[PDB]
Amino acid sequence: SNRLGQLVDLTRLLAYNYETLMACITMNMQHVQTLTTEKLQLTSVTSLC
Amino acid sequence: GKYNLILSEYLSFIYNSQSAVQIPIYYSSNSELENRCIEFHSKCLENSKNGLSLKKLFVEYSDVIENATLLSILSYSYDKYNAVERKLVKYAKGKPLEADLTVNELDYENNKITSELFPTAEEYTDLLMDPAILTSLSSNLNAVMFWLEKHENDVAEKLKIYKRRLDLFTIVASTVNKYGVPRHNAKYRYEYEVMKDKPYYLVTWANSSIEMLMSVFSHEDYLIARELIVLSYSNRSTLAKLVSSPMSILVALVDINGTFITNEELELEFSNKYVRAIVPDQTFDELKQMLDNMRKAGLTDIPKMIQDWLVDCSIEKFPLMAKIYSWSFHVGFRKQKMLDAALDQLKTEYTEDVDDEMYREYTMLIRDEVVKMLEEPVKHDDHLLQDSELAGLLSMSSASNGESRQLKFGRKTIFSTKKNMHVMDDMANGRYTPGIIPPVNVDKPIPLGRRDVPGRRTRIIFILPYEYFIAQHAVVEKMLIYAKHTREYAEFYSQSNQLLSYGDVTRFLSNNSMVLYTDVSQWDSSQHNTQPFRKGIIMGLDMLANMTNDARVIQTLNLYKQTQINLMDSYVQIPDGNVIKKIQYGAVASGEKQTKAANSIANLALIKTVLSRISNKYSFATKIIRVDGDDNYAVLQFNTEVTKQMVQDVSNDVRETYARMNTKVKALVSTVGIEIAKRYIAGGKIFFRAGINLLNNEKKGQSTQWDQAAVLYSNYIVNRLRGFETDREFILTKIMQMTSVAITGSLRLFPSERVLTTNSTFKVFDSEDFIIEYGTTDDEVYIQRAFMSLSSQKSGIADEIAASSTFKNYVSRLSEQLLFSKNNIVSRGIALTEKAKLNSYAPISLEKRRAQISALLTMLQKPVTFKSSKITINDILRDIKPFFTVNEAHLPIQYQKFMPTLPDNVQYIIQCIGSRTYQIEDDGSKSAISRLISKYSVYKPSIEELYKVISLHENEIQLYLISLGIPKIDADTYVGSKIYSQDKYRILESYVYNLLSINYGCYQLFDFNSPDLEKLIRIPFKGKIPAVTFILHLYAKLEVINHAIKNGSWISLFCNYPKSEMIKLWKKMWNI
Amino acid sequence: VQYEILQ
Amino acid sequence: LVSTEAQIQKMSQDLQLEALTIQSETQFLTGINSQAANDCFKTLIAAMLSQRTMSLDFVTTNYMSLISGMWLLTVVPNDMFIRESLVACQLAIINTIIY
Amino acid sequence: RNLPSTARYIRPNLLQDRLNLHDNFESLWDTITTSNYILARSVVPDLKE
RNA sequence: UGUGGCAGAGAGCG
RNA sequence: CGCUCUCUGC
Repeated sequence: SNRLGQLVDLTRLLAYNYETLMACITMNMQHVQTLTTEKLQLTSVTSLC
Repeated sequence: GKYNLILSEYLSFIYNSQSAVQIPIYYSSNSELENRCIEFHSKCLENSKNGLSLKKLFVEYSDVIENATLLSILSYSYDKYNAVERKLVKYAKGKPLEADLTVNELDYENNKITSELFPTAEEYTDLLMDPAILTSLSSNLNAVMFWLEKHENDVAEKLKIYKRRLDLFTIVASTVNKYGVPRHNAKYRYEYEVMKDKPYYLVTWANSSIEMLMSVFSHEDYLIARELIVLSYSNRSTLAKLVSSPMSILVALVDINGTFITNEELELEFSNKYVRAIVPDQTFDELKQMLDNMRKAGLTDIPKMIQDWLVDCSIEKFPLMAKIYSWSFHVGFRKQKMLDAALDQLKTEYTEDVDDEMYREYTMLIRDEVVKMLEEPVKHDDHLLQDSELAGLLSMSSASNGESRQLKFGRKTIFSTKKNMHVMDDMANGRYTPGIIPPVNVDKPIPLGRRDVPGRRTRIIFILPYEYFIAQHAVVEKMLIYAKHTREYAEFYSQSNQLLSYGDVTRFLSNNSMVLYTDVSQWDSSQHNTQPFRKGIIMGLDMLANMTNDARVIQTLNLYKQTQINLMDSYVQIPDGNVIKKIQYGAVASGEKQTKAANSIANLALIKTVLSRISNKYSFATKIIRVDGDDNYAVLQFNTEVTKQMVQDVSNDVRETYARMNTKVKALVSTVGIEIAKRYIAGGKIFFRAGINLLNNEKKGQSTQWDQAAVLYSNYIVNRLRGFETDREFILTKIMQMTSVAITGSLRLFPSERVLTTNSTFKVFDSEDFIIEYGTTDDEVYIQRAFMSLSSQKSGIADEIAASSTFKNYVSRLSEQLLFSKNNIVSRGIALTEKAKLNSYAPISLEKRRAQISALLTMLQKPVTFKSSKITINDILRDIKPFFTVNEAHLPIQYQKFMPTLPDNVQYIIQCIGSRTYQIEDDGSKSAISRLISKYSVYKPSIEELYKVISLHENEIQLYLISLGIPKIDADTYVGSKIYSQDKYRILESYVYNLLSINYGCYQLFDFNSPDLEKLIRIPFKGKIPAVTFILHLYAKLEVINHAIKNGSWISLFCNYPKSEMIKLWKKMWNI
Repeated sequence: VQYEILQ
Repeated sequence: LVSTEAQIQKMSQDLQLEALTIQSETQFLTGINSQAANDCFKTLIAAMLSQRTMSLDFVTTNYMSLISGMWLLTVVPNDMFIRESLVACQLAIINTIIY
Repeated sequence: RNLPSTARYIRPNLLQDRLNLHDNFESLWDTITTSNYILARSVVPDLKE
């Protein structure tokens, strides 16, 4: 709750870099549930947030 | 009652001469038989002193042979020099052995001739191979040869033992006879002039080889012994270190089927849990390289046993490994040089490539841990912080070794290293100045001591001044006494047993979790124990200083802080010939009041800091971390099931995450097992390291020929329980040879079993191993009353030191820091207490003990004395015993084995009653009065003094309490309450509770709260005498257990103890 | 009287 | 980035992991470090760009991880997360925090 | 992991007791019941605290 | 008269 | 509770 503006900032930054790297793509970015799957430790997300 | 027969045979064998005569001396508690013993003695001496045949009288006095008790045997035999060779030539018909100088890295660590390394005797030193024991190799050889001679006609498995040990002893005696036997001087040293033409490391090799071959009972034992004895003659640096290293991996291969657990509340509780062994693949490649080094060093049979064992990985063949793990440390010590042993540690690689995110967290965790330790006393303004100076001056350990110094007490000169005596000296000359901490710099570097231990490096010891201790004392005592209410330390997990020191290897084990265990013993010179560690503690001290308002506490804390400041830059005196080296070493080691807990803290912070990096790649919940100084293990549980690749990758991540801090490590991950220096668990079963050299020691103590027999027997008992078994007859032979005393060149005396096995200050062993013995008879009572009369002795050196000016001054200066209205109650008390730690000074103890032995000998020669009624324990047991009644019982087997290496009788007991449900009676002076004084002071007045003080009026008691800082109102309340009659009774209850006879090595492990043992002990209850019924039930348990140990079978008991004897015994209870 | 030094 | 030790201070002292004790606890603020923030920063963007489905792997006792996961689920869509781990995370959130 | 439709799996035969060993095969049922008891002992938790 | 310790626990002496 | 020994982390 007291990281409010920092997470606003994070969300804008993340989305910005996502869209600006999306622009440098040439193949259709299509949605599929793949066989294997990247792991993601939420502790890393807590480290970021 | 068998020792004496082996004694007789030993005497007959060693001397063998017409001139060699044998003279018993006896005793009896019965007047008539005693006077007939006196007669017998007289007539025997006379007949000996008249060149008459002695063999005639031995029939006439048959009564002494049937009813009297032996003491000793004298021996008149002349010099007869060089008899060892004259016996030994026959057992040496094999070929002698050749060394190989190109094996060890160094030059002097090879077993080459002395003259090729020490041409001058002035530069000779036996300290690199000193056995450090007052018994010769020739003694050991004589014992071995006598054993071999008596076992020359047996035809059984015993003969297979005899052939095996004969081949081994042939290899040894072939090696010795190539040159000869070194001859001991009066001090049991071996001078240059005997070793000049012989290998330098022949003696230690000989002694260690004797110890090994005396511990051979099977074929595999013979293989191990022949394969170590022939390589320990040359290799002396890469043998115990080598073979003892793979074991740490092997524990990660043993499937658990049946387990023992421990609670947080510290109680065993078995589990049928099965756990697999998820070992990665690359550690096998590591293990193979270790075996390749093993073969490359010259080992053939023992790699074969370790490789063919892995085909099954069974736990029934596994004790062999443990056996092997103990056969490595019975080869001797690697007593190398002070210089190169320091330089094993003083090689440093400090780098400007580590993190800063790690060190800052590390520093903070140390800070936080310090604050958790010190929040309560720093805040509530405890006396021990206020009075830290006086606290340290009382707790000065009187072996402490700060800086050898030339003293003078009146008309003497002393070269003591002990800091108590130094303080006594410095008080007089105005130099005592504990607030001004000395530097440790170029102007005053530090000395060193050397800690050796086989299979590992030689570790180093700081030898500091006496101000550092005083500064560190109070804070470290509060730290310990806090954190033994808390996890993560050995002070919380320690009394004796399983359910203790570890007690959580085996709760959080399954196929979900893993455990990472890691040896951190080289991490003293590391880059993470320098600056951040010290600055973290300094920061914590700043916080704590701002968390108090009183000024003495701030001074003490600022002094501890400044100690850490000065220790941050620290040089080290080491001579080398003429010049002196001093090396920059700004890091941590022992030789300090702080080292244990502080190292535990730093390792805790380190592992907590590292463990927040595995979280970047795994999800786990840390269930437990444990730290005991220089070792560490952490268990961790997962969201899923464990694999081989996750263990491997976790291990690599651990190694590299330590590498990011410039920190070496052998990362070891497992699922069932761990390994540390002293012990390990496999398959839910605790084994131990049995590496205590008997016939070779670390250093030169101060004890006599006598007491070394007792230490050697204690180490034998330990090693036997641990697993390493030596032939008990050999141990008894050594005990007789070490208690033998030379009254002249040709007169020699030999005591008996009934002098060495009696509870006193002269006890050496027990008639039946794993069982202390007491006395129901007249005769043990008789000699115990006699020897207790003699234990109290004097030391003129101590008398003159205690009569000098510095001792009086020291007591006065201790006194004057407190109130000034008691002068004949405590000053004498503090002097009497300091006397208890002047005896640490070796010449005092030697004077007293040599005097004590002389007093013993002046009643071993001539007849015996009644000693005038002085009461002891066996007097009581004599009266308790005749109202017991035995009956044959039969207990079943319902308890699980979890210490396989024990003997089968002890294990049979464990396999019929339980292992420990632990109990407490007093955690130190609990009762009424010392926990007040320990709140307003630290002083620890002896319970003798309290038992007297309470008997005095309530006025000078009131004065005495007010003199110890206490106010008047609490004294008034204490007198009004009428608690002094209660604390007479509590103190006498504490006196009976001082009986420590529950923990000698086999009673250490047994559960006396069992229901199965208890249903046998059918002693009815009377009430209102708790001490007696307590001790009666306890003693009956000891009876049952000792009969079980010595005979296997079980018995019940019954004691309809008369009320009359309760009361008759009650007054002897609370005395002595 | 004599000394040696390392850093 | 923020200095880690500050966050360690305020988190450890106000959550007060030490004084719960009703386990053989041995609690500690498992990973909060740097070289994970940027790991996440790469992971999220690269997975959304590549349309690489990514899963979650956590321990529900560390409720802070879920308190950060709810932010994640807020900003990052839900069809990017494999359904089983997403459902598990949401279910841990509901059964632990909300209800 | 998401598992494809290319995958397969074999189902165990969990058909209940066709023999009724709890009807006068007491020597076998004693062993069976003992076996399942001792298995269950290896998974009941230890009273850790 | 030439010197090798800190603290934990278990024995033996006050 | 003061000292020697056993090992213990050193």
